[PDB]
Amino acid sequence: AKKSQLKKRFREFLRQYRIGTDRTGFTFKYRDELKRHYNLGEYWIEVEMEDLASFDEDLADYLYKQPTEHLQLLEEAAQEVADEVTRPRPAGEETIQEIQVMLRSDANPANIRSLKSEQMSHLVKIPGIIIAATAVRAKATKISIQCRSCRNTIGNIAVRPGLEGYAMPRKCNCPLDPYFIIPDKCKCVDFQTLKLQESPDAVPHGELPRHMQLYCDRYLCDKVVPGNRVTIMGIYSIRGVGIRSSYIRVVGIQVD
Amino acid sequence: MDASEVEFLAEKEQVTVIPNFSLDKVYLIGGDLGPFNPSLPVEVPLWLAINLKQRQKCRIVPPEWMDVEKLEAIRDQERREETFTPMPSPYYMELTKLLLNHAADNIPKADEIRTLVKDTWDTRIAKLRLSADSFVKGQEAHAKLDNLTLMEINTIGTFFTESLNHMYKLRTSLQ
Amino acid sequence: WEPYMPVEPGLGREENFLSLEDLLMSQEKLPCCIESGFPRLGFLDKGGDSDSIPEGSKMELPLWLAKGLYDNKRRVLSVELPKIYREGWRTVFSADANVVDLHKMGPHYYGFGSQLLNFDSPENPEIAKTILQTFVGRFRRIMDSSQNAYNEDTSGLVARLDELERSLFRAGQRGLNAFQSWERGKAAQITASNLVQNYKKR
Amino acid sequence: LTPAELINKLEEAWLNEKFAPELLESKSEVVECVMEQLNHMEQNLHRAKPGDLKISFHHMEIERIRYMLSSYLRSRMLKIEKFFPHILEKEKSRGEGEPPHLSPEEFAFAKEYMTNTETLLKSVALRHMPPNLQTVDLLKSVPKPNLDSFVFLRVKEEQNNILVEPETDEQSEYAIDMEVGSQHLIRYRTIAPLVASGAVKLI
Amino acid sequence: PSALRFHMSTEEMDWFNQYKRSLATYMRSLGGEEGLDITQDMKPPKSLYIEVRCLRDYGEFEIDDGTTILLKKNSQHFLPRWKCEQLIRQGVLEHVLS
Amino acid sequence: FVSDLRKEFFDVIVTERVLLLVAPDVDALCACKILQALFQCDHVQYTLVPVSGWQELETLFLEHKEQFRYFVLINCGANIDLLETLQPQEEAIFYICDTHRPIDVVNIYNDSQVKLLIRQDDDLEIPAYDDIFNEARRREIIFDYEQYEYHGTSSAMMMFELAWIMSKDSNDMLWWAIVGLTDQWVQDRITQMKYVTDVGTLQRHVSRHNHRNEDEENSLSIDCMRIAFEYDLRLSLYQHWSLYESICNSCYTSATLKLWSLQGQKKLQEFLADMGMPLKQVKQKFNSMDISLKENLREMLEESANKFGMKDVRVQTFSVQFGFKNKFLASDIVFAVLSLLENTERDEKGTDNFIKALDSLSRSNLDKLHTGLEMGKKLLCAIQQTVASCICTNLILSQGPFLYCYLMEGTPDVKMFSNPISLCLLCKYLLKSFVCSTKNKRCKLLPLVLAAPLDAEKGTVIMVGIPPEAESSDKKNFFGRAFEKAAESTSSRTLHNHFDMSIIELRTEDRSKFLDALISLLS
Ligand SMILES: [Zn+2]
Repeated sequence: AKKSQLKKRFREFLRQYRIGTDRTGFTFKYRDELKRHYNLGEYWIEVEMEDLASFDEDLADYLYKQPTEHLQLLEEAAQEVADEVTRPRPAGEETIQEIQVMLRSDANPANIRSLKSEQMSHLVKIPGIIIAATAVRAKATKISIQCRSCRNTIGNIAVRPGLEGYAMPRKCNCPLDPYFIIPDKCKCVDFQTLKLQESPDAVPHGELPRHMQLYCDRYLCDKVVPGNRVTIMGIYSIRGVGIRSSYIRVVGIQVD
Repeated sequence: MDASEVEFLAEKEQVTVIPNFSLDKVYLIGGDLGPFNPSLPVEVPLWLAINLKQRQKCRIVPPEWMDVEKLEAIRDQERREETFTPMPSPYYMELTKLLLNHAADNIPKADEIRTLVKDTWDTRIAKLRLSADSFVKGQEAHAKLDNLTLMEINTIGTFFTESLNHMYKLRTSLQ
Repeated sequence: WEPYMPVEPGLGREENFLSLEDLLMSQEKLPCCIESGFPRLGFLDKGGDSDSIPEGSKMELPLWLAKGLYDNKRRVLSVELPKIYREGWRTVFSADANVVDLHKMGPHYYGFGSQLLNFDSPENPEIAKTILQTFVGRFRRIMDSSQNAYNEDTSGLVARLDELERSLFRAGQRGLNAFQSWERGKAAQITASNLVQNYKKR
Repeated sequence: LTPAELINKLEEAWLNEKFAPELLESKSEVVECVMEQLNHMEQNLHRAKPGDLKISFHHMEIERIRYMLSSYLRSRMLKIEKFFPHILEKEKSRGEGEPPHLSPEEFAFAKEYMTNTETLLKSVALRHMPPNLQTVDLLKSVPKPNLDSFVFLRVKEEQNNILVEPETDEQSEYAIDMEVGSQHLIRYRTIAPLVASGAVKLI
Repeated sequence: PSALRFHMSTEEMDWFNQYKRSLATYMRSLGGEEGLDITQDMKPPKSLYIEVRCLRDYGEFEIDDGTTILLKKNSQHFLPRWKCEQLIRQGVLEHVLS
Repeated sequence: FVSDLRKEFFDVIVTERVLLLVAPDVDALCACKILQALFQCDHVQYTLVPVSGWQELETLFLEHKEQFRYFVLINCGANIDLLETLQPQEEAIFYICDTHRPIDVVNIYNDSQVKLLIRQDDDLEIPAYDDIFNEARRREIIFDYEQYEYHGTSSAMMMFELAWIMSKDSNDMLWWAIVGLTDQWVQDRITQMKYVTDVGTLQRHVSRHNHRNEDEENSLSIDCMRIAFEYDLRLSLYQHWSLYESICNSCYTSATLKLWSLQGQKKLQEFLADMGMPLKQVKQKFNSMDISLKENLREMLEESANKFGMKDVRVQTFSVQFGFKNKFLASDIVFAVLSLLENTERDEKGTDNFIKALDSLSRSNLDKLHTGLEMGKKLLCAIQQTVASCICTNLILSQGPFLYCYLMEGTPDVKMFSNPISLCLLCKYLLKSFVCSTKNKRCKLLPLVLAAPLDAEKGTVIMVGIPPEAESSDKKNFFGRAFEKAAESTSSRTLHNHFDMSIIELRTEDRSKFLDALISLLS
């Protein structure tokens, strides 16, 4: 499939990107950073967007327009590269941890009032000021279900990231809907929701500022407190007749 | 021992150059320099090769081990054995860095060579870290570090030895 | 090539006569009891009205004085262990050694703990074991923090480390920066020493 | 002995001196031979006609060897300065048949350094001290080499039945058979005679 | 320099002078004629001539040829390495790399 | 007049101590870089010292008149009699490689110290030796020979030729030669035909070096310099900031569309609409625009420019790509180096300004290059605002045959134009914009004389003048001679420190009489 080719291209980007000139020397930037972060205990990296464009313009162009699948492939590639760089791990740490990839770019920021409906499921960069936050709750990623009658088990079910659930099966494969989630067989991550307010100068005359709901996950939680000026990079998505609430899956924060 | 001194010990290996100037035999304190005939190979120490290339007076011939297939075989062998493995040269990292930085238009496929050497280096460094951790955890008094180059030792030295000294002092105090 | 080379402190039960750090470690006070009174020395105790310190009083004498006046006969002075080295804190250390703050517990933990072995006690075989196991348990995190930290503020990583561990952190950080500067081709510059630049700052 | 072997011996002495906790045996013969060769090569280079590339080659080689010699001598000087009293005391009780550890110039330098330190300390402080406390024994104040430090080594001549941690039976394996060309990590006290006899190289 | 000397005691100055004399005697004792100066050559050598740039005015610096060089700030000379290493280490010159 | 360079120039100074004197200009810096590369390759000692004006040149020669014998001068000291001013000795030999074509006659007819490296195959009308040196005919020849101050061939090209003869030529030297040629083009010191000929020559050299072959340039690693020929647009720094700002702040587009006026802005919006690019993408940074919009940008821009009266929107230039991300054009390097040379915030340590400008040209100081690029963007914006302000408020008065404009002290960004090159760039841009804007046919063929408050304390104003604009100008300027004659007639206090006689200083008090005398003389 094309997914394997895209994953291989992302792995090649991670393993082969270098910075510097032959007059001084060359240093691999993302492989070294991945090794250092994984050894330190922080499982994340900050991948710029101009670097990916310079390596492969098509790959960067597929991240500015279909961020979901391409970001998932990039995270899997980062996990594989991090696993191969630190292959002989000490006893007890054989299992490889999952890596979270954060994005950054130097583009001119947009406005909250400029977000049209055409730019849905696209990477956006909007500034603002945080005015609210919520308690750090839990969000599941891997779940296992079990039948109530015949106690059949279907494990390792994956749940999509963001404010999206998982429709449970009806047929038992034992009445209708016999499946319940096993409590202890669930892997969870951190989870927080913020509220971004339009900048005090971009607000037009004689009008109250507008707001926008944000979503933060894993290492992005507990990074911004109310009253901070931030620049947010995230995926515009949806959570009256046909009206749907829209939020922003945050994949990068630059506190000012 | 800083990395510059480890490079200083790696600037005495033998490499083949093809000069353009003409010169007769030179009697150096460490050996006899072969007759310099244009378009004729003459083996020289690595420092001389680097100086000649920087002064535009030669054309460095890549070493034998600097091939994609051989390096892939070495990398696959390294990622297979638990302990360290013999290397094509005792100064592979310094040789690779110097040759690929100072003469890359002569060496073909430099990028893949630099990408494979880095993988081998990363695997060996991870093995060394495991060795250090196991040494300290088990409170041992001896370790067999075979086939380990000087730069990889320099990476973690002056930290391993001092930690071991302090551990020994704290280990025999009641005696 | 480090120009200034001060005398290294001596780890274990023996100090160095010319070591400055060992000259400050012994200054730390240790609980003591005056087994035989010190006549004409009562002026040391401001609260005491008599000119002579009475027999049986308890004072927190410095470590050097306790070492000097100590005798196995225990007829001039007796030594009580500090709180950090008794069983209550030893069990906590045995629980997990990476969570404690060995900079507030004592700036010199290993050195003072080893110096405590000079005074005879029935708990020395346990104090030595506790110190050794603490070092063994805290080594790995120090190594990982020192090696894998490039161009980052290290004040957050050395805020819970005593002086020996801080020296090990400096060694690891200088062993990493040398290699990183070599790979980037900045190790081929003839540069002035840090002392010369610091003098120029003045 | 070809000059190349002399250079190799100089390099080995340099590396062995760098990693040793104590002051190793003097090698003044190699120093003198290298110095003589450099002195001759200076004039040999001076005579040559200007504009020749052989001038560059020989000058580079001379600069490449002088650094190694200077580094070796500097390491010896630093070790002498750090442990002058014990070194002098060992030199006083030197027995015939045992190789010397100090060249005569180094011995004179150590004497002068000790005299300077003693005179300065005496005049500055000891004169005004109480009469009872005016003698300081430098043999019990200046630190001593730590012969228990761990070192890296490469074996040249095979050695069998080497005892690791001879004073304790806690170690599971106490016997090590060193082969030829292998490298080990072990304390300096255990393998000091091997380094002294040239059977083991510290790298 | 006078700045460092101003903070030194007289006995310390005498000790410094005696140490300097002993060091010079040891240097001369090494080998024939003038001895090998251990203080110089403190880094592995890589090339004969190095590009340097002044950082302050230092009058004129003379070479063995009998000709001085006017050391003015922001000036560059392509001098040999063995004549400038001490000046670089003191802080009067700066090594310029390509 | 030196005919051979492998034997009469290099071999003479191989085993001596050279002293390089380099004038502050990008072409001179490129020539200096090539000369330094050759000297370091051949183990030749040298001393490099910055020289700014005639007085500094004389003082620096006096400082080192004894320590050195062989002297090399780049882009300075060729239009005047150096022997008379310096008073040298027989041993001293002066090698001169300067672009000024009105060479001094005395230096031309001399074999003692002045060995001119200037090529003899250039368009130079040498007067007869007997007529000058052997009487009214001599004065006639003098006036017919030194009338103008047109520049000549690039020094960097001569240095690259010298390196090529010795076979010690690399891509780094070819790039510096290209940068020198493009610097000459940007300052508008050479005609278009000469620029095209030089571009053809450098294209031949590039084709020689970059000998592309299958599996030889594919296995060839990245991070090796790869210069290529490109027929690119006429926009400034358009690959670093947004396309919109590049269009609004250039010289061809701003002048052609009259962007200083609102109707110009409307025409610009119509142009962008005709191209077919959203206003959002155009205002974003060039490195973040959509890929689809950048596919055939050159062709669509050329077509939509042709519709809107813009013809010469494509020029011939070169590029360079030494690695994954680094990629520049010659004009970008020219602007960055020029900005680093002339800085007002870094007015302190002017010698350090020269040092930074020289260091920025090496592939190991890219950060200084990026700061130079930012400073160039700011300079372009400032000159555009100043030109718009001058044109809109009608501060240009046709005082006789020549136009006169004076910058007020309170005018923003006036300290930037105290520097010579910035003042010249402002003068050319303002003249072109005014010619495009005005409707008077007579006024379209008139010169411009701009001024600026050089120093407030001493009441000195810097003055400059450029030849009248024409479709195919000869780049010949007579303003230096006229300025000198008017200064003598009025007994004015003027200084000619700069190597270009067209730029002189002048007191505030002597301004009016000097201007009136110049009007009378040019009448
Ligand atoms: Zn069921």
